[PDB]
Order: sequence, then C-alpha cells, then structure tokens
Amino acid sequence: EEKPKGALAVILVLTLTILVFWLGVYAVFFARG
Amino acid sequence: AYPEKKATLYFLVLGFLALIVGSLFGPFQALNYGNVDAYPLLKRLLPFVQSYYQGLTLHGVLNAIVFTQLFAQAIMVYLPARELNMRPNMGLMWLSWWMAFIGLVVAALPLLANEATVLYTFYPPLKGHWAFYLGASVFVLSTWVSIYIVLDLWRRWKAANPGKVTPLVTYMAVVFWLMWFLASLGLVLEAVLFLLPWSFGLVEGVDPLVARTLFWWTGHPIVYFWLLPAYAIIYTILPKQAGGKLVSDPMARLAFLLFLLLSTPVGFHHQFADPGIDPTWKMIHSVLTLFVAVPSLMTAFTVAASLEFAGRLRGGRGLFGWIRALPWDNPAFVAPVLGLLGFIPGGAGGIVNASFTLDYVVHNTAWVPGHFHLQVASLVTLTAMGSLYWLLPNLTGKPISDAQRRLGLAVVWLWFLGMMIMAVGLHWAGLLNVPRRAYIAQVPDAYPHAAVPMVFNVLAGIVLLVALLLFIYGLFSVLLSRLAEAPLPFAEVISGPEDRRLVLAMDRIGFWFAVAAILVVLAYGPTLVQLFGHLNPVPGWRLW
Amino acid sequence: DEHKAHKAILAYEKGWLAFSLAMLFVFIALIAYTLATHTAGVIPAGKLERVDPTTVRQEGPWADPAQAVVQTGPNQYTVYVLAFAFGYQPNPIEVPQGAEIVFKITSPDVIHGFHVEGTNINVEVLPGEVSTVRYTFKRPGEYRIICNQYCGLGHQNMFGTIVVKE
Ligand code: HAS
Ligand code: HEM
Ligand SMILES: CCCCCCCCCO[C@@H]1O[C@H](CO)[C@@H](O)[C@H](O)[C@H]1O
Ligand SMILES: CCCCCCCCCO[C@@H]1O[C@H](CO)[C@@H](O)[C@H](O)[C@H]1O
Ligand SMILES: CCCCCCCCCO[C@@H]1O[C@H](CO)[C@@H](O)[C@H](O)[C@H]1O
Ligand code: CUA
Ligand SMILES: [Cu+2]
Repeated sequence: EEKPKGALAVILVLTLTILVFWLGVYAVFFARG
Repeated sequence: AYPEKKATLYFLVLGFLALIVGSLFGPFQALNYGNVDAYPLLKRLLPFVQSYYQGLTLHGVLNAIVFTQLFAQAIMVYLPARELNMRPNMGLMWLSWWMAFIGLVVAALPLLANEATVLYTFYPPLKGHWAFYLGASVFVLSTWVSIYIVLDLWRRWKAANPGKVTPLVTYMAVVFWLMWFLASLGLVLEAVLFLLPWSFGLVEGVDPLVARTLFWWTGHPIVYFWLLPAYAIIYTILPKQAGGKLVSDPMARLAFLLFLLLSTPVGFHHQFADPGIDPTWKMIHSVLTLFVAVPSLMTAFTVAASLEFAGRLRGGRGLFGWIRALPWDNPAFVAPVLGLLGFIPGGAGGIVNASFTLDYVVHNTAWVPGHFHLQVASLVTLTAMGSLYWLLPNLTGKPISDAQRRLGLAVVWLWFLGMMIMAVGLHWAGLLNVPRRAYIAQVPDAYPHAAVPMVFNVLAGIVLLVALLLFIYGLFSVLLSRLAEAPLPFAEVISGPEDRRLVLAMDRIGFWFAVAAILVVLAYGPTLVQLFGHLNPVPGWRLW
Repeated sequence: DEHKAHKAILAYEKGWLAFSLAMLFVFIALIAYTLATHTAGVIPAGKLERVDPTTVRQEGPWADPAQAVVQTGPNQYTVYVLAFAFGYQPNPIEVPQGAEIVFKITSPDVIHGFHVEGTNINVEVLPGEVSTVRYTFKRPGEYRIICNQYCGLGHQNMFGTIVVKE
C-alpha cells in the first residue's frame, strides 16, 4: 500500500502503451520495406 | 496593490478568445476527416472563409500559436510573482500585452482576408502577406519582454535573499523563460533574415531548406513552451487541489532543468524526411529527442505519486482505490488529470515519431495530428480550461456556482472524450495513409479503406462541437457573473535531507544556461554553417 | 507517513529513471539496426544537390518526361521525378520490380510530399534541392503517390502513380 504502488501502476500502463505503439509501428515499418 | 492581476486576466481572456475563434474550425475539420464536407455550411455562417485551408491556417495560428503563448505569458509570469509576493514591472508587463494584441491584430487582417493561407508553419516558397509575418514577429517578440520581466523578478528576489535557494515556482519560470529565449532565436532569425525582407519585397527568394531548419530550431521547443505552464500548475497547484501535497520539490526542479537543456537541440526530428541534411546528424537529434522525453517520463511518476498520495490520504482504498477517492467533483482537478491520461498515448506516439526511420511510416499523415491533439489540444488546453475554476476566481473575486461547476465539469469530460475519440480516427486514418492538412471530403472516393476510422472522426466532430459550445457558454458565464483575497492554491511540499544538495546544484542557473546554449551550437552549428555557405533562394508562390 | 513515502519516492524515481534510459537504449539499438540494414534507403541523401526550380522543366534531367527513367547499373534505375502543383511527372511512373530504384525528386514551385502508399517512401520535396531516396519494390502492381504536404488549393487532389511492371 504505502509503496508508490498506485504510481507504479501508472508508469506501467505508460510503459506498455509506449511498447505497443513502438514495436507496433516498427512492425508496420518492416511490412512496408 | 496587485496590478498584475488585471494584466494577467487580459492575457488569459485574449488567449481564450483566440481559442474560441480558432476552435470554431475544429469540428468542420473533424467532419472533413470523417469524409463529411460541411464547409458549404461553414461558409454560409462565415462568408469571409474562402477555403478549407484558410480555415485551417486560422485554426493552427489561433490555437497552437496565439492561445498557447498567451496562456504561458499569464501563468509563467503571474505564478512566480505571487509566489515571491513581488510586483512585476507593470510598465513592461502592459507593454508585453500590447505587443501581443497589436501583433495579433496585424496578423489577423491578412489571415481573415485570405492573403496568408500558408498554415501555422508557413513554409517558403508559399508566400504570405507582409502583415502576417510582421504581426507574427511582433506577437512573438512579446515574450522577450516577459522573459526580462521574470528574470528581473528573480534578480530582485536574489538580491534581497543572498545565499538562498530560488523558490520552486520561480525556479521553474526562470529556466522556462531562459529556455524559451534560446528556442525563439531560430524563428526570430528566420523572420528577420528572410521572411520579413522577402514579404516586404526587398528580396525575391528564400532558401526553403534553411527556412525549415531555422523554423524547427524553434518548432520543437515551442511545444515545450506550450507544455511547461501546464506542468507548473500540475506540479505546484494540482497536488493541493487533489487534496495532498507535491511529493518532491527536487524532482520537479530536475524535470524543468532537463527541459532547459534538451528542448532546443532536437529539431531535425521534424526534418527526418528532408533532403540536404546529413543522416548522422539526424540520428544524433533522434537520440537527444529520446532524452528530452525523459523529463516527462519522470514527471509521469512524480505527478502520479502525488495523486496517489492525495488519494490514500482521503480514504484511498486499494491499489486503485486512491483513484476514485480523488475530488472528481472539482472541474479544476478533473481537467488536468483527464489531460494527463490522454497524454499517455500522446507520449508514446511522440517516442515513435522521434525514432528516425519509424517516422517515415507516419510523417505527414493524419497520425501526427491525432498524436498532438492529445498533447496540446488535450493536456495543455484542458489544464487551461481547468484554470477557469480557480485562477479566474482568484483574479476576479467571483466564485464558481454549483451550476457553473457542473457545466465546466461537463465541458471537460466531453472535451476529453472528443479528443480520445478523434485520436482513434486520426491515428488509424494515418496508418491507412490518409494525408494530414488535406480537404479529403472534397475527394469523397479518395480513401475508401478508411471508412471506419472516418466514423470516429465524424463522431468526434459532433462531440467536440458540443464541448466547444458548452465551453464558450461556461466561459462568458464565469466572467459576466456576479476567494479573491485568498492566495493561490500553491501546494505544500514534502522535503528530505537530500533535497538541499540537489537543489543547490540545479540552482546554478547561469551555468546550466551556458550548457544549454553550448548544446544548441553543437547540434545546429555544423549544419547551419554548411547551409549558409550554399544558399539557394527560390521565388515565392500564392497557390490559393 | 510523508517522509516514509518521500524516501520510497526518490528511491523508485531512480529505478524508474534506470529503466527508462535502458528502454530508450533498446529503441536506439532497434533503430541502429534499421540503419545498417537495406531499409535505410528511404532515408534522404544528405549531400546537397542544388538545382534551379525555374528551369528544371526546360533544361536538365527533369525537362523531358520520356527521359525520366534511366538505367544506372545492374538491375538499378534512377527515376527523375518532378512534383508540382498539382501532380507528378512522369505519370504514371513505370519501373521494373525487384530493381533498386533511386528516386531523384524536385519541385519547380512549392514544397510537396512524395508518399508512395504501401511503402516507406515518404520524403519532402523542396524547390531548388534534389531529394534522393532508394527503394526496391519487391511486388508488382499499382502504387499510388500521395502529396502529404499542403501545397495550395489543389492539394487534396494531388496524386501520382508508380506502376511497377510485372
Ligand atoms: C505540447 C505539445 C506537444 C508535446 C508536449 C510534444 C511532445 C513530443 N513530441 Fe511532438 N513531435 C515529435 C516528437 C515528440 C516527442 C518525442 C515528445 C515527447 O516530449 C513526449 C514525451 C511524453 C511522455 C514520456 C509521456 C508522459 C506521460 C504522462 C506525464 C502522463 C502521466 C499521467 C498521470 C501522472 C496521471 C495519472 C492519473 C490517474 C487517475 C491514474 C516528432 C518527432 O520526433 C514530431 C514530428 C512528427 C512528423 O513526422 O512530422 C512531433 C510533432 C508534433 C507536432 C506537429 C508539428 C507540425 O505541424 O508539423 C506538434 C504540434 C507536436 C506537439 C507536441 N509534441 N508534436
Ligand atoms: C474542437 C476541438 C478541435 C478539433 C475538433 C480539432 C480538429 C483538428 C483536425 C481534424 C485537424 C486536422 C486538419 C488537417 O490535417 O487538415 C486539426 C489540426 C490542428 N489542430 Fe485542431 N482541433 C481542435 C482543437 C485544437 C486545439 C485546442 C489546438 C491547440 C491548442 C489545435 C491545434 C491544431 C493544430 C496545430 C493543427 C495542425 C494545423 C496545420 O497542420 O496547419 N486543435 N485539428
Ligand atoms: C507597440 C507598442 C505599444 C505600446 C503600448 C503602451 C501601453 C502602456 C500601458 O497602458 C496600459 O493600458 C491598460 C489598459 O489596456 C491599463 O490598465 C494600464 O494601467 C496602462 O498602463
Ligand atoms: C513593416 C511594414 C512593411 C510594409 C511592406 C510594404 C511593401 C510590401 C511589398 O510586398 C510585395 O508586393 C509586391 C508587389 O505587389 C509583390 O510582387 C511581392 O511578392 C510582395 O512581397
Ligand atoms: C490506430 C491504430 C490501429 C490502426 C489499424 C490499421 C493499421 C493499418 C496499417 O497498414 C498499412 O495500411 C496501408 C494502406 O492503408 C498500407 O499501404 C501499408 O503498407 C500498411 O502497413
Ligand atoms: Cu503538392 Cu500537396
Ligand atoms: Cu518536436
């Protein structure tokens, strides 16, 4: 609880969103090469 | 006693008025990306509008350039003044407001007269009317007065407090303004050396590549110029509005210091698709761009921790219980928070664009706009709308009714929802290669493949028109209606033993400034020296 | 409560930072990868190659459309393209599949975009300068060219076509 757990979740979602968009476009990239 | 309030209010109102006018074109643009041509209608309402593009120029200039700058001049001058309880030099402050107002009026004329349909980036050879460039230049030079005014405030406070660390909000404002000064040089150089003498008829041509290079020198940091006023409020005031405290003074300072150091030397990331610019330099700017993303990643945590702390403090239940515990009853609190949520997908989109080669997938497609509306049109604009429910009461004395409270609260959710919906329609249409800055509804069978994302765009178009309308209502409502003596909602800060050391290191503003300038010279100097050594001006055109 | 939470915040801050930098470097590596690979072809040549926009369609590689396509080596081909308000020359552009196409693009008027739908070709075309991009279409068919850079009232209807012969 007292641990930044709430904040950790936030930067986790953030990290996942960055990962999806990124690798995702990276895929589209090679699919267009 | 507090003459800074009037001036601040004038910057704010003028900014919101620019927001209203500029955004009028927004809905029609969303419908346009929804393949629905509503411009014949728009023209019946606004007979001066000659085209989709004139409408778009007004949209970008009034929202992304005028409204944002005015909001920053208001916030980044008034908050430090209040924190220091010192009066800004009012002669300069009013002079700065008049330059903005006059520059604005002078640029408006040509724009509204269809004499400068070149978009907010105004890339040569597209050649606009001299009053457009002249007015834009004066509008922007207005910030140089604001810079002097804040450094003057800081200077005066230091003198009276030798050996003391610069207060938080003022530390943010000083590095912010020093950063903007360094950032503005690219555009000021583009205007003074080419655009002005060109539109005035003293020269026949301008080199397109050096023009875009000087433009983007300012082009990237200007969005940080747009963002930071919102970050100042999210770090120093929202924690209190949230019912908690700013968990860390030092980290807030660090975020702002990294912005001073990294906002300017990354411009080539808007030129990945440009010829004549070395690929190595593009990679360097790409790396530096990923670095400037760090301050925001850090901000993501410091702010979230502050909201979590405030949640758990007021009944915060479980792992996500602190969320529902927040003041979702106050629009002042809701606006910025919803904005931060959307800022998440917004940021990922940004890290993608900064990845050099990956940019070729999305460059110039409907994707860029989808991405940036989550940034400036959402996080920034929502934070500004939210200030209506606290900064205005502070500046006028007039409170917010339970009614006005419920309205603005409706305005904010619908605005945030409209942007999320639109972000879906634009990123998608962009992945489907639909071009940005295009009147596709005029070429109905041009993009069949994007029929579904277009539905989102039409939907978003409807939702946002409602939001805008409720907003215009709520705004004039809160001003013409009939706490002022209460200070600004500056939050309390949780200090630690480590703070002092870090803080004193970051307080060496003069040194960090030189480092920031050195970085800019190292990142742009080689390229610009090669450019000015092989200039090739070309003639202007008026293709509208 | 606050100090305890404060201690854990600066602590996790450093970790967060550590992770962020690392993640950013992975992205960097995945970018460097594309650079060494043959995909770095859609990257505009950095060498400055000036031309006069007012004479590009009267003297030089862009003047005669029939001369637009040129064989510059073994299975390689340079295609001088002209982007203007509001269209592309030649139109269509006919090139062999499996061949390395070195596009050399420029404009006689304003700035134009050169976005070949389905590909990674997306380059700004500046008057007075030549944009050099490389690409090997590995599949036959019709590749639409889209101008994705506002260039005047005829922007939304500015399209080209690259027929890759089968
Ligand atoms: C204010 C407005 C803007 C911001 C901020 C912004 C930030 C970035 N941008 Fe950008 N941008 C680019 C890269 C970036 C990067 C790397 C960042 C980064 O600074 C972004 C970092 C973001 C993050 C690291 C995310 C942090 C998330 C947070 C902070 C939310 C946390 C939430 C909390 C704490 C609350 C939780 C609450 C609960 C209840 C749980 C690139 C390329 O490298 C292009 C060129 C594209 C092209 O091809 O033309 C570009 C183009 C644009 C354009 C188009 C210009 C034009 O007309 O051509 C605009 C207007 C714009 C605006 C803005 N941009 N950008
Ligand atoms: C009612 C809300 C809004 C809607 C429906 C809206 C919609 C749109 C659409 C669909 C476009 C793309 C047009 C095109 O690519 O041809 C656009 C572009 C733009 N919008 Fe908005 N917008 C809104 C609010 C804002 C706000 C508040 C800002 C920033 C403060 C903003 C800044 C911009 C900018 C800078 C562009 C790009 C202009 C250019 O490329 O020349 N928008 N907007
Ligand atoms: C392009 C140069 C323009 C120079 C303009 C100089 C204006 C000097 C300040 O006038 C101010 O006007 C405000 C009302 O608008 C008053 O409230 C304020 O007390 C008064 O000081
Ligand atoms: C600060 C005040 C500046 C006033 C400038 C007044 C002169 C404007 C000159 O415009 C020029 O007019 C020519 C003839 O119409 C066009 O051929 C040319 O393209 C255009 O650039
Ligand atoms: C908004 C997030 C979800 C987006 C879902 C749709 C993504 C489609 C990406 O495919 C792209 O389609 C183009 C044609 O439209 C092709 O030319 C290109 O080669 C191909 O890579
Ligand atoms: Cu050419 Cu748009
Ligand atoms: Cu940028």
